[PDB]
Amino acid sequence: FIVKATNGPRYVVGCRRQLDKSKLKPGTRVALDMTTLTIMRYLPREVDPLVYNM
Amino acid sequence: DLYSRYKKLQQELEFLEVQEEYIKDEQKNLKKEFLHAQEEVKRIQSIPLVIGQFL
Repeated sequence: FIVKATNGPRYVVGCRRQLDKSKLKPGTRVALDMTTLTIMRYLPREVDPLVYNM
Repeated sequence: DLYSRYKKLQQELEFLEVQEEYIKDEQKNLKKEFLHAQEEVKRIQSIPLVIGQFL
């Protein structure tokens, strides 16, 4: 999975075990491993604070 | 000397053939080592592949 840190450089790593690559495609928000940067958990996208304000 | 020179022709061909043999088992050994190398070529790597760019 060719990635870039949302606030850093770019890398290519894999998922943990069962993050369900089925729905996981370029664009969805994921988490990364502390050690190997590997994907540990994907999660829903942001909510952009101002939306909660409205 | 037919009972010396001719006979002396084997005084070294034995070690000759022994080393000609050993070259085969050492082909085997070096093949083992080359397979080890090819193994170690790409086993730690390609998992945390960071991305830059050629310049």
